[PDB]
Amino acid sequence: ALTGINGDLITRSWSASKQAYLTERYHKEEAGAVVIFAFQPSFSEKDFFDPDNKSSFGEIKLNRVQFPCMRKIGKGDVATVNEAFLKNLEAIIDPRTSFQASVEMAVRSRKQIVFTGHSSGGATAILATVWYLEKYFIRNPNVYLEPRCVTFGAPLVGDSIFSHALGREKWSRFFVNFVSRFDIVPRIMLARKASVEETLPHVLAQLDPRKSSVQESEQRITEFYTRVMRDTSTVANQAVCELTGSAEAFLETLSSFLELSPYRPAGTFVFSTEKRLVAVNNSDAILQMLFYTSQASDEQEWSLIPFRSIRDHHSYEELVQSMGKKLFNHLDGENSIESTLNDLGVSTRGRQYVQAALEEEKKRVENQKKIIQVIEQERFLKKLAWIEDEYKPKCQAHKNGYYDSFKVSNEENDFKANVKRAELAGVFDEVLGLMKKCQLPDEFEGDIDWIKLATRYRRLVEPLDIANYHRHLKNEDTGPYMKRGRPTRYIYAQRGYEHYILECGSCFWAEVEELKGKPYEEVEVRVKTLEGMLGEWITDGEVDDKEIFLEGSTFRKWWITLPKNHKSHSPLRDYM
Amino acid sequence: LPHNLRECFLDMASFLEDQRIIASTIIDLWSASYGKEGMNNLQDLASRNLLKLLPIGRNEYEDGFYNELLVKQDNVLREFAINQCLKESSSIFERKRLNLEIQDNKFPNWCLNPKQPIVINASLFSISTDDSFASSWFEMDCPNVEALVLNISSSNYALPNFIATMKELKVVIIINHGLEPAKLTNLSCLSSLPNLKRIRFEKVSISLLDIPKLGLKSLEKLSLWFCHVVTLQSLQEIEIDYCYNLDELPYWISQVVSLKKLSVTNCNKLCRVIEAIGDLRDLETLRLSSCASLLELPETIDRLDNLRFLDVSGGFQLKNLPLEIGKLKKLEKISMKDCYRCELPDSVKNLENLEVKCDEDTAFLWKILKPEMKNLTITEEKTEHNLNLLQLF
Amino acid sequence: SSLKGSALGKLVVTSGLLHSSWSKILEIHNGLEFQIHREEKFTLVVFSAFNLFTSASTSLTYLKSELLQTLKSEKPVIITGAALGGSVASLYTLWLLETIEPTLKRPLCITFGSPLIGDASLQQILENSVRNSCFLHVVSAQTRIKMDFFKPFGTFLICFDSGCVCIEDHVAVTELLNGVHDSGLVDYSQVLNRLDQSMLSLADSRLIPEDVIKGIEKRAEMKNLRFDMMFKKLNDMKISMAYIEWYKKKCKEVKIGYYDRFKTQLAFPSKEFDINIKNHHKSELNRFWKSVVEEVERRPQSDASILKRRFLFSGNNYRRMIEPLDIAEYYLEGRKEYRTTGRSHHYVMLEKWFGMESILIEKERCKKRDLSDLLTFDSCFWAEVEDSLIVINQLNTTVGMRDDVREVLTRKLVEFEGYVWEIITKREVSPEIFLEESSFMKWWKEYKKIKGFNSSYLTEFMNTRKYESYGKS
Ligand SMILES: Nc1ncnc2c1ncn2[C@@H]1O[C@H](COP(=O)(O)OP(=O)(O)OC[C@H]2O[C@@H](O[C@@H]3[C@H](O)[C@@H](COP(=O)(O)OP(=O)(O)OP(=O)(O)O)O[C@H]3n3cnc4c(N)ncnc43)[C@H](O)[C@@H]2O)[C@@H](O)[C@H]1O
Repeated sequence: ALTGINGDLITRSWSASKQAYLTERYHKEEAGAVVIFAFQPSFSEKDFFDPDNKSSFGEIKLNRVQFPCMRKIGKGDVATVNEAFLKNLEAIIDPRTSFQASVEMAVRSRKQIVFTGHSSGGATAILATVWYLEKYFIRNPNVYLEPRCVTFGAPLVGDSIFSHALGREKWSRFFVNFVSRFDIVPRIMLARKASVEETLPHVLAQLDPRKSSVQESEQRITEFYTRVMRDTSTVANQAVCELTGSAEAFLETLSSFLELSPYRPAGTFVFSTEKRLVAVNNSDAILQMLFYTSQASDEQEWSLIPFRSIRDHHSYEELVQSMGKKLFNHLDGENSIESTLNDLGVSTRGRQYVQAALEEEKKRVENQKKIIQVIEQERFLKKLAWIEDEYKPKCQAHKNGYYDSFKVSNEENDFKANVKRAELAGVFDEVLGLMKKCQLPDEFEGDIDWIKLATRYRRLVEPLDIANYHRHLKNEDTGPYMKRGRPTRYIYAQRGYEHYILECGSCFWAEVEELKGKPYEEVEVRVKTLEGMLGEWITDGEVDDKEIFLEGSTFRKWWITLPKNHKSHSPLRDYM
Repeated sequence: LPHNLRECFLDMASFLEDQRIIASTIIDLWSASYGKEGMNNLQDLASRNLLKLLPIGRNEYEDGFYNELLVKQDNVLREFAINQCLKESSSIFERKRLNLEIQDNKFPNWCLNPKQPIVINASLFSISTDDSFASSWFEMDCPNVEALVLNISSSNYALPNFIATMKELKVVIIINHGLEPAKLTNLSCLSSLPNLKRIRFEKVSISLLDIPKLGLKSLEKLSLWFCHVVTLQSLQEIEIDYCYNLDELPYWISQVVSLKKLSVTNCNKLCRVIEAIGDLRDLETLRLSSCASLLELPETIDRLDNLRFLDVSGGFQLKNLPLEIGKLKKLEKISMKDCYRCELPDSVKNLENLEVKCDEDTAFLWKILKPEMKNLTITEEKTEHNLNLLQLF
Repeated sequence: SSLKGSALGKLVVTSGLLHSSWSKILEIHNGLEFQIHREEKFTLVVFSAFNLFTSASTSLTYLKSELLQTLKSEKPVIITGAALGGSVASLYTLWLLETIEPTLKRPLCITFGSPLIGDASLQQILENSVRNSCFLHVVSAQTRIKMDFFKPFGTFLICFDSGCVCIEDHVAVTELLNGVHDSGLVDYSQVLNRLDQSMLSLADSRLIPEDVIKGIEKRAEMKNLRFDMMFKKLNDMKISMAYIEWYKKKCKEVKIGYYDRFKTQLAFPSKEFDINIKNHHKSELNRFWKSVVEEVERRPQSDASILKRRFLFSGNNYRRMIEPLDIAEYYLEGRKEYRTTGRSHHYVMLEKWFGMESILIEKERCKKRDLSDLLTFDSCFWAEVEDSLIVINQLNTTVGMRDDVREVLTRKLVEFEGYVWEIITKREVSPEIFLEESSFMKWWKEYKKIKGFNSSYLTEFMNTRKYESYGKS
């Protein structure tokens, strides 16, 4: 179907998971032209909550050298993930792991590969697949290596930033997570470490598939399930409130004294019914449904839910074999989801919540469409075209760059230039503010046309902004421009550009404004640095030589006033 | 070059050099000369690079708004026009366009020691007197003249009496070049002329309440510009703008049925308009713009029937509009610009084929009720910034 | 939908905050005896009309120390009480927050069915401010509270047959609780038990009508529209300030300060550009900034930051560039003492905010940059000058004056001269003041004519003509 997977592949994944169900960490199964890899699960409470850290849930920030693409280009903040899973991955990915040779021979074989796991190894499979995408896929477009990750009720292993990063790179479609209606394993990590610190050992022991002779304590199991569902309900209510946006002050005041796990579903999910299978791709909708699909039906149901939660985790064979006969429905395809919401067992509350989530998605899509329409209008591009091919050539012919002419505003054209700059800055900062509140699709920031437009607007306007900032002595009252004067839009544009191709020439003039007037020695090193970067800048078009090297440009004057030895041993001697 | 354009240019050359002129002034000047098609000739002359045009204010020019178009010329062009006019003229009365300038309170040498009755048959006569000159009247008469312009600068000025001798005059323009408003007197000389059509006053002190008492038999349009405040048979257009101290419009303007268009703009010290305004049955356009002290409009506006255009752009302190505007059926166009803080009553539902001119912020005021109303189209026009006011400054 | 309220209601009924508070209150109950029951982290303390607050102030003066200590400790602070203890606790917490800083964790005051007479003026003062975010009340759907002089302040949590719903719409809360007050007060423990049972229940019905949610959504949309409209109009305000910049440049080119030019134009209008600048741009920027300062003061844009730098830095320049016009208009009518008697509120607010913010800046100024484009820091400077002028007149036209007023005026003149010399030494005044036909030259001529033989630093500086080379280099 749309997921891109079929029956035989799912059966092979399940077989590999059952085979790796033993203590062997990595198990390889080469079938046809696909080498599937399975990981060993773990049923010890220590494997879930790492006892080395002090966090209330076990969160840890990722490093830059390993996951460069798992970050927010705008905020530039690294995401958080589980600690035990990361440690297991790093241990199974060491030189002696032997996984590197297998992965390299597979990538050389040009065959399909999938990472799967039943309870927790599958979670690690995620931590592996992302790695497989951060070292070969993103960097090696030569390959057609679209990986496939398949999990069966794996707990959340990523926060909101993790899902945002997975979505911004078009990788969310490479994940699949089958989960039954009654399976508390995925929601376990959503509970507090202390609320279930005691019942966690017996719960993990009873959940162990190999050791099934554990004395199931009904009281402890029921209390643990109640605590987990209560914390899940709290987090779901918080999420629905923050999505509604009402009562932000009271919400923050209440959260100041409350705690909630930052985990969030990553990738597409698929709930399994007795005869039908439902699919959901929205993270917020999946989180909202995780609590309502298992809501207490009645007294007898509220008492029997523990047995079902304990048995469905191992009863995955039932659905893995019955997938042949079942109903498939994409909740995003149809709109009146009441059909599936009733045939599964959810009430009007979850229905309304998922409806609200869908309307929010549609509203953000419409906002993106409106932004595209407003940016595609000729009335907007005309300002840039004029500022580019009408203002610069005249000033250049006037034997001086447009920067100085804008500084000493003595012509009528300067007024129009300032008006156009103000309008463009306002529009760009409005778009930035709309995108900062998480109101645009994740793919928006990944587009190439928008990146190129922002880069052009920056390269064209930023010098004018610097001139306007320095021409009125604003730095004296606010400080250097590179600290508390640079607009946020330019920073985001520069970060996006630097990330797409893989400080900035635009702020070149800014530097020229600081060294001017001060002694040469106290800034020598700094100057040297510039003399280097600027060079390569002339090769990358970041700064046109026809402007800086002009006659009346302040840069030429400053470079001439420098000492003799500097001009003697500097590569810029030819230009002057 | 067309002969008509050459004549229009030689007539426009009557004005002095280094003076910012308004399009309405020259239009009213050469109105009776070549009918009501002056804008076409002006645009044609501007296209040939002979004259320079500058939009000062609203960019809309086809709508007939002649209050936002400054006309500027070059010193060389004015000198060449003056030389050509002097060459064409061969005698005192033979000259069709003669301009005089009695500097230092000294009359012209020709008319200084005249024996016979000084009367010149010039279609356009221009007299420029400096503030130093007493502006005393002399013995003369215009036998054949259609328009007359006066460039005065003295604080006190009395129009001469020989103007009454004229009988072919149709419009007079009184331009004052002084830091303070001038004082005019002896206006009775203008009430006798039955061939006058348009009157224009700029930067002068005049008593509006005395205008109707003057007894203007047949006058069509009255234009005001920088007026200092202290029966009309053929009046049809009254235009007043940039007049301070006018706290309230007069009452005589409410007893004229022939009045068609009435628009006062850029009048700060004006908070309330006379409620006795519905009597203007033949009222088609009413433009109240650039007035801050004006917060509410006349509630008794439904009395008007032949209302086609209504513009209130410029007033941000406008609380609301007439609650029964829908009663008028002839209303077809309304431009509510730069008016954000204001609520529109639902009575607008009883209107069709309405083109509402506004901007993005005011566009929502109509978008909120787009489905309910039918045959209503919004039009958003983005302003255009320029420094023409500095040239006028 | 308004159900979102009930949504967070769930959370506020999931945690043992209200349950623990009610248990502690019952234990203390089962005299302003402020019993502090803070065990480990929370600050659970039960409160045991205006006369009651005035009396309790005795112990509140000492309890404020522990309150501030707990606040600085970052521990959760809760303050509630009975029908009267609840109102007393609300008053105490309101006063503390009025004296407390928003930076630290703000407190929360819950009223356990405690009627409180809320003056309409007080409610309007903090109508949409963050203050209400600290106050919450308990009101059962059965019992109502009908009051005329009092007004509802803060958010209210209305119960139901099963569950509860929180709201903060003043009009909606009044319409809901508009019912008369019922003497019979159900046991709060029974209400808590019913709420817990409802939470444990499967589903819950909705009782709020459609008009309440309609009005709530209307208010939210209108407030968001005002927010975004001001945000966008900031750019048009900058564009309009560009026109004032160009006008000031043109006036400076004429060898006459723009302040005196605007004053003369207001005295005798003779041009159109001046009228347009005085009635089109200034009147719009003034209203925009007034609305900004009036609405942001209630609910700041961000916590710990009264407003973003994009707004504060722009408002600083707006003030420093526009205040002279207001000073001229104020001194043209005859009134005096603009700094103290007739200074607006938004100007002072912006000045105070900028002074409090820029203190952390590490700016540095050189002794060579040109000051032709500098803006006077002391916006009220011109005002002072005007005042001095009056004194000058009182020393020339006035005859037969007493020696006391004479010496008072002399001291005023000497202090003004010292202040101007100090402000000039620090290079914090644009050279435009030294223009030929500016009021400053007239004041200097008057002071020279009235001086005689006395000489000081400013006198020599002006006589030596050094002012010509003040900002040129
Ligand atoms: N002496 C004068 N003499 C005569 N005229 C003057 C004078 N002075 C001003 N005028 C004129 O006043 C008019 C109003 O513009 P004007 O006076 O308002 O100045 P301009 O808008 O024309 O240009 C200002 C220049 O400084 C940069 O702009 C940043 C940035 O835009 C925002 C960051 O905030 P952002 O990052 O964007 O967003 P946030 O979300 O808020 O960030 P967060 O706080 O972290 O949350 O602050 C802005 N910013 C930083 N410093 C200042 C400052 N001192 N004053 C105003 N804005 C400032 C950018 O280089 C621009 O060239 C202008 O036309 C001026 O010509």
